[PDB]
Amino acid sequence: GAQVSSQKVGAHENSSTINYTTINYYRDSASNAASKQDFSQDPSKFTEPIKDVLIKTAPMLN
Amino acid sequence: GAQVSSQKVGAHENSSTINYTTINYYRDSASNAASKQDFSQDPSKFTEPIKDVLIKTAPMLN
Amino acid sequence: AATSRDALPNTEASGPTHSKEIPALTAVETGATNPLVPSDTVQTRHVVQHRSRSESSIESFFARGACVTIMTVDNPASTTNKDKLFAVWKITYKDTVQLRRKLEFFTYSRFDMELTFVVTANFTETNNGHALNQVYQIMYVPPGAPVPEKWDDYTWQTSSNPSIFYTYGTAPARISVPYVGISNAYSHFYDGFSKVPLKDQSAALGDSLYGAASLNDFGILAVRVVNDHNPTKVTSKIRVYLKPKHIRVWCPRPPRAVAYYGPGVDYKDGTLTPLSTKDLTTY
Amino acid sequence: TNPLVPSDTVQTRHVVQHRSRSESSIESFFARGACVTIMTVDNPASTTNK
Amino acid sequence: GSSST
Amino acid sequence: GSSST
Amino acid sequence: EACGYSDRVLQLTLGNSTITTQEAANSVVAYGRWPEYLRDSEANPVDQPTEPDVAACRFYTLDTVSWTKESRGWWWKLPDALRDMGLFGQNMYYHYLGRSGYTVHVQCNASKFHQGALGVFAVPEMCLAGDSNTTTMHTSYQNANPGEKGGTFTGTFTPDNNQTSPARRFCPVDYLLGNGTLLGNAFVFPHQIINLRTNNCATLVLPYVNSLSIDSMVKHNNWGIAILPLAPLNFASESSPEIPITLTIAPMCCEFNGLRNITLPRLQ
Amino acid sequence: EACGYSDRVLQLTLGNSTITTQEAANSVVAYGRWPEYLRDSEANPVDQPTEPDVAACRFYTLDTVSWTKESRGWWWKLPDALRDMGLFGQNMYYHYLGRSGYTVHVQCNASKFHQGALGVFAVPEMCLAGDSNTTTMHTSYQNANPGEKGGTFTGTFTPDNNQTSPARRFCPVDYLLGNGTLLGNAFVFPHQIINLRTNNCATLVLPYVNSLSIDSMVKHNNWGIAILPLAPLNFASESSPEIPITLTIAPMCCEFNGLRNITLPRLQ
Amino acid sequence: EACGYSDRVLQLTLGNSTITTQEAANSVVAYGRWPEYLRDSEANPVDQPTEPDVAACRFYTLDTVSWTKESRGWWWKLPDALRDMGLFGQNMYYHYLGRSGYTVHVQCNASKFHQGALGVFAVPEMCLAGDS
Amino acid sequence: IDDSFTEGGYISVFYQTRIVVPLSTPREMDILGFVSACNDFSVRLLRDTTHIEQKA
Ligand SMILES: CCOC(=O)c1ccc(OCCCCC2CCN(c3ccc(C)nn3)CC2)cc1
Ligand SMILES: *C(=O)CCCCCCCCCCCCC
Ligand SMILES: *C(=O)CCCCCCCCCCCCC
Repeated sequence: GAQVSSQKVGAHENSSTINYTTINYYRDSASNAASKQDFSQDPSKFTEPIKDVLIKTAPMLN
Repeated sequence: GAQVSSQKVGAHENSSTINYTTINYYRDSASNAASKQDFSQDPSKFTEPIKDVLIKTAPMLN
Repeated sequence: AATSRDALPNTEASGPTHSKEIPALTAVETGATNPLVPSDTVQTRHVVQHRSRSESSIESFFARGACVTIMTVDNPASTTNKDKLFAVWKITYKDTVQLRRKLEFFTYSRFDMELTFVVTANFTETNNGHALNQVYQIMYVPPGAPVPEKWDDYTWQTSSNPSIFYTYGTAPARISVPYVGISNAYSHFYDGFSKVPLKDQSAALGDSLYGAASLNDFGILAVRVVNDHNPTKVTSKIRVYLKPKHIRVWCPRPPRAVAYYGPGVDYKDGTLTPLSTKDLTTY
Repeated sequence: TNPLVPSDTVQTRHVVQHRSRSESSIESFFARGACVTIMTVDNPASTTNK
Repeated sequence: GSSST
Repeated sequence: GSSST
Repeated sequence: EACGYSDRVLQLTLGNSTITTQEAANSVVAYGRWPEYLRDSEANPVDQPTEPDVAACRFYTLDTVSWTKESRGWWWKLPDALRDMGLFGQNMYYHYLGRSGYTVHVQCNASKFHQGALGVFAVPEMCLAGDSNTTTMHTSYQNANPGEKGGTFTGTFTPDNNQTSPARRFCPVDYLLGNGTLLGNAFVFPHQIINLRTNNCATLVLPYVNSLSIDSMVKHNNWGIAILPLAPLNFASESSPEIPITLTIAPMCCEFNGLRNITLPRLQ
Repeated sequence: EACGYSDRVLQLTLGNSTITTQEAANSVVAYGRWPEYLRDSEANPVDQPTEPDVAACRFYTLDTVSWTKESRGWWWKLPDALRDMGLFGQNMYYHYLGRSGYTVHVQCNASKFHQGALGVFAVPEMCLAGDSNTTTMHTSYQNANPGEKGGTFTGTFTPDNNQTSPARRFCPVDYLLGNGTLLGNAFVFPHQIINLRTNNCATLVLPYVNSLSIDSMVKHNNWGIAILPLAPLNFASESSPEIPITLTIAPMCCEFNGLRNITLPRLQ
Repeated sequence: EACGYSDRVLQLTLGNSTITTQEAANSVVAYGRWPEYLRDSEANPVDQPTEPDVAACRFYTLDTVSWTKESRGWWWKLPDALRDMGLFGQNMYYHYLGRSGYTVHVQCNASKFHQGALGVFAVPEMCLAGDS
Repeated sequence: IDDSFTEGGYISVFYQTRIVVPLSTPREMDILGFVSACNDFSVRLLRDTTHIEQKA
């Protein structure tokens, strides 16, 4: 049941992907650590909530 | 001898089944943890212990 | 498919322009923010971007244990006229300001909770006696259950309530809690009441606090020293650290700009002027 | 006991149920350490009469 | 080896 | 066994 | 469109009501979510819902307010503003539970020689601050719920000192959005600006937002409408100009559960 | 059914309401027509109808009346009897037009030692006769529409002689069905009989009947419920026996057109 | 049944005894388990058992009690109530060990003008409280 | 627990018509009431009860 994932390697030694291993010891998900394998979304629902889609090169009002 | 099972995942991270691993270290079953992989049964032996099977839409007495 | 730790967009090279396309002009009345990048208004070179928004992800922003309360308990001599002090704390993130402000960037949230307990003790009197190592009981009392009245009454049996027995001097205690809300998300703000004042009914009867939902939401932590009274009195404090893990948040809000005044959005006279003097034409 | 559900006596909508009886299983109900006794022992001076 | 479930 | 990622 | 169509000219029709506008600045759909009915997968009360459709999901016009150089701002809460509005209100008070989305249309016309800009904000859970420095969370239900009439913002926090007969009302200071946060950041909330040189109106389509799929509309307001002058009204040279602001709101996709006898609230 | 089912035992469920009966005498569907919504082919107002469904199509129980040896009979008009009944009444008064069918359930239990038979009649257009021998067609709207309370029949026509302040009300003589026709023939109308040795109740399902597809429910009643003792109440040897009659009615397939402000009638 | 059968009318026959009833409210099988003999897989004493069959598995009628407005309730224990009942009792007292299931039939008729409701309960291990 | 935020409502019983007896019959009688849960019922967050205790 081991989970193996990639580390995003910052400062490299003078020493190819580096991995780390994770095993969950408990039945309840709440006991689990934070994965940090998170997603990003587009800001549109906040930055552009207008009914008619905007084209930046075009006049906002027309 | 490792046992691997699914966690019923409640609150999800912004991050597919999640598993956990179990290994028994002792010869005696009494030493084992609680699996919590339990079953449910129908309440009938308590709620409906009557010899003649009841149909809820029909008159209980006839 | 965009990961938090993915690099941001590259800057593309941009040349001169003499066009009917007008990116710089817009109308904020619409409610939208103009999605411009430097190449829209200036000549740019090609840059291969390596920066990432990994540390500003909602997990990462909250992935730290914050102090939410300090509990005081003690273990006095048997002969004293004052009762042995056990502590009772109603669980909340609102007794301290720092984590509260970070959570209040959002209207609603869902998360699993990690609680870490740091326990310290000291001698109270300029005495010379001593005490043996203390064990602490941290009992969670959910709304409904019997709250302890005495450091040693029957409630501390904990047949059904979760309890931690902490040995002084060992690594700080830690547990996890699931999302336990009776709603689909925790409400950081509740613009309402828990009661409807009915015409027919007494004014006093339909009254409730503004913004307050369940009069007891999550119960309390009750803490005590399990050791019997020593001749030398020892006082102990339990600091509680809360970390929201596996967190999700909804509906962004402006941060608190004036000092907090209680559990609600109320502000106190005299704390309302956050901004400093700076002149319009002064760098 | 009459095995009725709301749709037998009132007009109902379709609800997709997500609740579970996981925490009221016999294991789960008892899966907690309860205090059953308190024992007292001591270690006195050699010289005491008790 | 691994008894899965 | 090993769930890789 | 080459055949004449424009972002400034709109027609909205709900039930037996139609709104036209020739000077709009597009319209906002809050958080990009159009109103919807409660899905079976997210459902919670098991009884057959009441869905009034055209009888309630139509445009109700609330009392017109007046914008002047002294005006600090105005606020309304939803569903509260609509509690006495025809069959929407009736359905609201006969059921324990209800949910609803809204189309909010703010109306303010003036002339090519006037100036001023109104910020129109839709706030989820708009908890406002009270008038007391001795007790907290103590605003009475009556004061918290002005109905159609709404409430106003103030430029100055002035604490209720009557400890024996407390006023028990809000004291919403405008630059602090009446809740302790700075107004310049209120733009993270769904909004539009009525800038008189650009547009006569603001139109906001609001989804039902809550931490629950359905709730008590009588105990709880889901949205707050806050209208504040970002730039003060001005005209030609007149020391005391005035122009009206009319608010028209339509419930959308509203459904109700838990039918019983009508709730008769103590509103005074 | 060999597995127990019977014509005497019924369960009716509409909205959040259920009626049970263990002593029924089957049930009547008037003119063999079950209630239906207005079809597009027969439609006339073009606006989207309001259809309240479970909020109005449910069982409303009107005030219980009392049957005695002096009782000549009782009458009700529909929709009038239901005008103050919850959301049905509200929808009725907010719209110019409305149509509706009904399930009528008359309730009267007694004991194996009582006797008596109630004739329960559903009359389309039950125009009743007035109290005047000097003027005709002159019963006031207030008197013609008793609401929930209903009206009663009399064994004797007694003319209003007050020519200066006329009573302007009905004077419905029982053997003439209050309209000039003989009661023994009222059985050509949809009906049931509550004969106390046989049944505790009567159940009539009524279609919308009219010469129009939809009409003004406030100006016009479509059905009249008339309950008369065909055989007088009797018990053991008691000179003055009494047993209650309870009336429960449900609107069915009701729809409303022409929404505007609420009608506030002069009912006194 | 269309050919007359009903939940109210029953006939029970055990050994040389038959009970009839025309006003029953069905019958209860406790915990859904009908009585059975001890299986070899669950057996424990190794000696050949005595099984009296019809000589003991028959209907014994105990003394009739009287229900009045003062009546608070009645209780019995099994096998104790049957200890002096014919060959069941004899077999019970000659052997160290014994097991048995039971059909309990409580009888109480009155008239269409009487009222009252008796709760009849079968309790496993009915330990009662003492007077001290 | 009793809490207005999670209040469940009101159960009430009424006479629709009335109880009718003949002569020689008791004019007063009892009804008994029972409660149980439907199959969609669940409970969570195990806690200690206030319905039993041990002073000393
Ligand atoms: C009133 C404002 O604050 C909140 O809305 C709010 C919302 C969520 C927050 O989470 C609290 C949830 C509490 C759940 C409790 C359940 C279990 N807990 C335990 C369990 C065992 C032990 C030994 N100690 N504590 C402690 C936490 C805290 C506050
Ligand atoms: C999947 O996990 C199969 C391989 C397991 C490798 C050894 C795991 C190390 C010990 C974990 C013990 C279980 C934790 C309760
Ligand atoms: C099945 O278990 C085969 C794989 C074993 C993996 C390593 C186990 C971790 C160490 C357990 C030691 C034994 C406990 C007494």
